[PDB]
Amino acid sequence: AEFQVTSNEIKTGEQLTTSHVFSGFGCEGGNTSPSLTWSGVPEGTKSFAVTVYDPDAPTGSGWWHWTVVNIPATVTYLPVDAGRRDGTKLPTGAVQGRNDFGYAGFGGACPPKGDKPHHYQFKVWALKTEKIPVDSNSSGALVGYMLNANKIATAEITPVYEIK
Amino acid sequence: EFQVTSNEIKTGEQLTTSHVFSGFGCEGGNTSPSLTWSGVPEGTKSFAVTVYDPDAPTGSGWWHWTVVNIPATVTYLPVDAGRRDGTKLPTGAVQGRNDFGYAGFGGACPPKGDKPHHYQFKVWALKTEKIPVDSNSSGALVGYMLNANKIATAEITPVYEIKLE
Repeated sequence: AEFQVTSNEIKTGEQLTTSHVFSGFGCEGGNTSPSLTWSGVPEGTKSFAVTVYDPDAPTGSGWWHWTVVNIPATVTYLPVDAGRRDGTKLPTGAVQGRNDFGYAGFGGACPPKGDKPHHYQFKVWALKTEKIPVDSNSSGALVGYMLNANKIATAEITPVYEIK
Repeated sequence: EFQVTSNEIKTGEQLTTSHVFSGFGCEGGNTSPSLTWSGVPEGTKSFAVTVYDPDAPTGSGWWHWTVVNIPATVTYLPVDAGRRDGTKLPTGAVQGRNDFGYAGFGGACPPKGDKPHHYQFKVWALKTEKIPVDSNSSGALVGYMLNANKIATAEITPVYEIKLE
């Protein structure tokens, strides 16, 4: 309840803008991660992580759009485009895992044309461990296994997106 | 009508050590079981095999193996066809990346003391000859393409558990 997250670019239940849409697969978006600002950090938090996941992608496993772990416990915000794949806007110490598009960084929305809106779960994790062993080869599931094993609390924002 | 059998695995039966991962504290043989399918449906132009555990505690289950572009003339995968060096893969087939991070079969490795996990070994009859998959294709990406080209599927679901005591 106390552990919360907000953004200046996205909000729960509201259609994503073009800026956070993937560039590829017929989708021609900005492919930029929205900013995230958390609050209410749980006592004893040793690191944060952010994951973005679409449960509605018709794959059998959803779709992992972004994973970033090992954000220091002293940093309580991520700026716009912190998920860029060259890593120039990551907080010092943080590392990006591999998304389902096949690269380490943020990949925006790209739902099937004509589908009902997909839910993009942006989640900030408060973790009981300073560091987990992830690199640019870590699948979304491997990251999620480790985050679930060290979770204290999670905060989420769930924008939606559909292609008219 | 589309069906699959195996000499090494069976629905609801405990996996033997041959099919348990080698890594993450698991000390198995990490070998894929054989699979033989039949009842191939009219329209089939290739086959695919996937291995998925929905009970893995990750938020997206766990992709243990993906193999696609199995020529429409083959109805069998031999034991160890999923070795990552590709030495036992049928010609033409390609393996996608599993959640362990490699292109090849990775066996079971559930948390100690957990409820038994159900490993879905599934064969797919597809309406297309080739789908663009490579060693970097994630399990979701492969899954996206198989569901879009599916004619029929058959599956076997063995289980595996590691007691703490």
